[PDB]
Amino acid sequence: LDRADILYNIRQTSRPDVIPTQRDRPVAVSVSLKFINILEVNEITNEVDVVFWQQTTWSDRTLAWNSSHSPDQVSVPISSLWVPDLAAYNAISKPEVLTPQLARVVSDGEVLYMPSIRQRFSCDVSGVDTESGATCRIKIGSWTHHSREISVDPTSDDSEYFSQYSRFEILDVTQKKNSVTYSCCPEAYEDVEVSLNFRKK
Amino acid sequence: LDRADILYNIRQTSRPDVIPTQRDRPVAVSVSLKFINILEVNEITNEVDVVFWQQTTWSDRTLAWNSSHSPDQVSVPISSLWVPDLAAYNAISKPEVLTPQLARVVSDGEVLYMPSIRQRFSCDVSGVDTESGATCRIKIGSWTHHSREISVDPTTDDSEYFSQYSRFEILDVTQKKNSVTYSCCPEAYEDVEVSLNFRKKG
Amino acid sequence: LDRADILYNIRQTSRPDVIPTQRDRPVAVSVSLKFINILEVNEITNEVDVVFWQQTTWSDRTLAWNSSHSPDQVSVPISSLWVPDLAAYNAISKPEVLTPQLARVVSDGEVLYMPSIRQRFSCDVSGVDTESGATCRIKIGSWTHHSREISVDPTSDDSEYFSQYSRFEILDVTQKKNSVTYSCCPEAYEDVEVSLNFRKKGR
Amino acid sequence: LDRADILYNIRQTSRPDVIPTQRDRPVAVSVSLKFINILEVNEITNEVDVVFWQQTTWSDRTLAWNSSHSPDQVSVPISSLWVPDLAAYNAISKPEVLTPQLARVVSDGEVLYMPSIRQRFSCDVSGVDTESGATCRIKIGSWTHHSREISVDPTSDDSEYFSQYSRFEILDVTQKKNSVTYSCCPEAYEDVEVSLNFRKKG
Amino acid sequence: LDRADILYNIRQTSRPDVIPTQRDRPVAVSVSLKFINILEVNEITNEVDVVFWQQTTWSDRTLAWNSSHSPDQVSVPISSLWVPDLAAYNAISKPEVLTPQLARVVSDGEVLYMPSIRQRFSCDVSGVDTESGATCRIKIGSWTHHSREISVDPTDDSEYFSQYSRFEILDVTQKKNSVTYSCCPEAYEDVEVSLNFRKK
Ligand SMILES: NC1(C(=O)O)CCN(c2ccccc2)CC1
Ligand SMILES: *[C@@H]1O[C@H](CO)[C@@H](O)[C@H](O)[C@H]1NC(C)=O
Ligand SMILES: *[C@@H]1O[C@H](CO)[C@@H](O)[C@H](O)[C@H]1NC(C)=O
Repeated sequence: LDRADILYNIRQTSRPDVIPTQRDRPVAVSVSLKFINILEVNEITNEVDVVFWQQTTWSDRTLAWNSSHSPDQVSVPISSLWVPDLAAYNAISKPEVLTPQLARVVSDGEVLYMPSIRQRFSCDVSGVDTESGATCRIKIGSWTHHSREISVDPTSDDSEYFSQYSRFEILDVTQKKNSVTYSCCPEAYEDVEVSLNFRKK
Repeated sequence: LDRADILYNIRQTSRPDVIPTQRDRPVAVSVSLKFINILEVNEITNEVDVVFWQQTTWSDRTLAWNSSHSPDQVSVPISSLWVPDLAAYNAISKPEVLTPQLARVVSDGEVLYMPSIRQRFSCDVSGVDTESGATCRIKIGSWTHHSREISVDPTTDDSEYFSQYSRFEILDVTQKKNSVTYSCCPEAYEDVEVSLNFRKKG
Repeated sequence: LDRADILYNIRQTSRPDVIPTQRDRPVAVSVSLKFINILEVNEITNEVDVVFWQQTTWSDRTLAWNSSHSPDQVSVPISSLWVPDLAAYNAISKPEVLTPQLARVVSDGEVLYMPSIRQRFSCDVSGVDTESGATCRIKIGSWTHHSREISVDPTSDDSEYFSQYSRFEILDVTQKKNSVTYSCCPEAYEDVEVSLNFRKKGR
Repeated sequence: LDRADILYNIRQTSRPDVIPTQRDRPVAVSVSLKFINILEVNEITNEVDVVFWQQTTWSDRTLAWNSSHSPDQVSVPISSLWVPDLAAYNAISKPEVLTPQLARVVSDGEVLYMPSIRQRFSCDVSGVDTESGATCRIKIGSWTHHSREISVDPTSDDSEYFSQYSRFEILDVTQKKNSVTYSCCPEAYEDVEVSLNFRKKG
Repeated sequence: LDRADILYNIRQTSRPDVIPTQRDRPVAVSVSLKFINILEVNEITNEVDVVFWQQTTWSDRTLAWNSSHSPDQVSVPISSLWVPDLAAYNAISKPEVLTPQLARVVSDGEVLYMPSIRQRFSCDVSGVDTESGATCRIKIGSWTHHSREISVDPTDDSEYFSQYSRFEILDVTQKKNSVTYSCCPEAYEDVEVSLNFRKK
């Protein structure tokens, strides 16, 4: 198979509205934020404006093809794929996607989608000008899929990606799995809590 | 039935432009705002900038399927469903939807749509710096469907969802049914009046 | 007929690009602005930022159905209808539509479209802080249809709709028919001239 | 023929990607800016924010119909027509189109497209507060079509269109044909140079 | 062939989602930024707001036609072509395209796409008020195609720059580089554009 045939097959059979659950087991979505920049911080309003790469991976076996004498990977517009309905629960702006809306699909049906996103959050900015710094917690999970349909799995150098020219510096980035239950709904929603420990230079 | 079949059936037959009225009775829409944040307040201009979850529920029987050996619920893009044409009558900005535009559809045809919205309103900001606080009234109803086609009923801890990091705190949220009539339009439009009693901290 | 059938018929035979002129009629468009709020005013730049409901009515007989044992009215997305190409001749921003883009269609083919619009205008802001107040004139007409294809007529109670919480108050709103001809364009374009007489409140 | 038939024919057979060159001669595009407002001026940064009507005319014979017992003109969405790929070479913002995206097509295939555009430019703002005023030059031509495919031809005092309520006033507008050539690329690109001589009011 | 036939053929057989690799060799994309304006500079935040023409060329043989008794070139909307998924790695705003989204296609299948882009970057603004000036580095490469699928090669400076800018350009150097991250085992080719400029 060549790229043209694989991309034709994916475009024609996609089902972007269909979560690719296998035998009633959840789709395992891995999420990791790579912080690139901290653009604006307000200790009064407890608001941060940040740029991060939202590394997102999951498996969709309906995309898979025989890799023998074929590419191992193709670039696919996300309009042709099911994508996790991830939201930042404490976002106060729409995610502004800075990059081409393409994901990498591996021949086994693994999808790697890593948009660069600029977004504003409501989080703890207190202590940003101290040596301990602020710890801003960003919570990311499925908006409509509970633990039986989507699970969020949090799994090196925090400053490998971070701009040397930022007014701020990153002390630590921790990612923990959590679960939130709401009075509307008997179901638990999995999220990743991203703790951004940072300070002014 | 599996998810793929249910979502295929809904996409093919949903009729998103068709209000799902049963036997000439109005579609009962439940609306409840869960306030998440108050970002900006201006006592001079009487303007607030707020983030809320607009919990919206109604029944569309044309979406229903046999739940035996099937999912009880699916996630559906709102472009594939009829959705109430709700508007805030005192909004001064477009609703900025912060979340994926998906609704939950139950096998009985109940729809749950809860977007996170950031929006600016013209309302009473007077007394925001006092202990009694300001009471900002937000009116939400159908833009084009009158009382015979859509009824809007409020569903109802106010601060269960509210950000601990806001400069403001919520004293009380009351959500009451009302109606608006204008000279333009001979019909009554049902709304939910949401009274946000809040104040600056410290 | 039920709602589903009427909306199917409109969606399937909807020619949204086709002005519904009849034999020896222009399409008669009624326009009336209901001011809801005045958000920002600049006496230096002569700019206002306003929210208004643009009450718009006209007839499209191709939408009509037999009302016997049928709804009298349906809600239709404007993407499925011809809509007048109205523009504010002195607008300095794109109209920001704040409301769902649905119109009401009556069984006789009358269309009622009333978007809530936020828009900025270049107009006379001088005297906004006085008792007489400023008079800001907004001109709205068809961008491309002249008097033989579209006529614009004003449809009236000014302050029924206006926010009590505005920094400003409305003294008077007058809406009068006018016509503009420019040297560019040999035809006359009908407009509604909306005179917004308003002032700042005391603090 | 009625309007519905003409607009059907144009929608079905309009090749919007195909420049309507006749017998290997360039498409003659007429361009004239009618200034409506000057909203913001910065003498430090040499930037202006302006509103103008971009009067644009050209012929596309593939649109033509027999005018006998038919309309002489129809309104056509520009998505259904070939339109010149005009750009302002010294623009520092995207053209913000304030008007419905419709052109007028005459039965002989003449197209009149006149959008109202708000756009920011890098140009000479020096002397804006003097009696002689600033002269801001705006250059408009085809982005991708050279002189053999598109020619750009200008069609006084802009007092007829200019807002009496502007902080600024127009002293003179001159619109002259020019060409830009780069050393990289052997073809000339025709432009209209629009000299906006304006000043702040006393 | 006339323009109508060429544009019909391109529109119909346009696979815009398909990188036009020939025998598993990378598509060679040439990139050169022509700076037109520097609008805003902040030495505190290390942010610049710039306007540039992103001269982009590559070959797509599926677009090619016999030039005998035909046009040598046509203008094609980029929605009808494969276009490189180029991104500025240090951009802090979406590229704002100021120009009509058309490319030039030559009869041999060479594509010339040169949008005017306004974009904000995080880069070294230190020394902007000195005689040596600031050196702001902008890195542009494929977002999803590694070195085996796309190569980026750089191609007179200040022929294009606005005389009315508060800033002036001392030098522009454009050099090939490669970036590898711990996340991702593949190397991504970029062009590093060093904009040496200062306040007047
Ligand atoms: N497609 C163009 C290229 O060759 O790269 C055609 C020439 N061009 C241009 C830009 C502004 C003014 C005149 C020509 C760049 C795009
Ligand atoms: C749904 O299907 C099941 C299994 O075929 C059947 O037993 C059940 O009665 C059906 N429910 C209804 C409401 O018809
Ligand atoms: C236009 O009208 C003339 C006069 O009758 C006629 O001869 C000609 O064939 C007509 N054109 C078309 C396209 O029918």
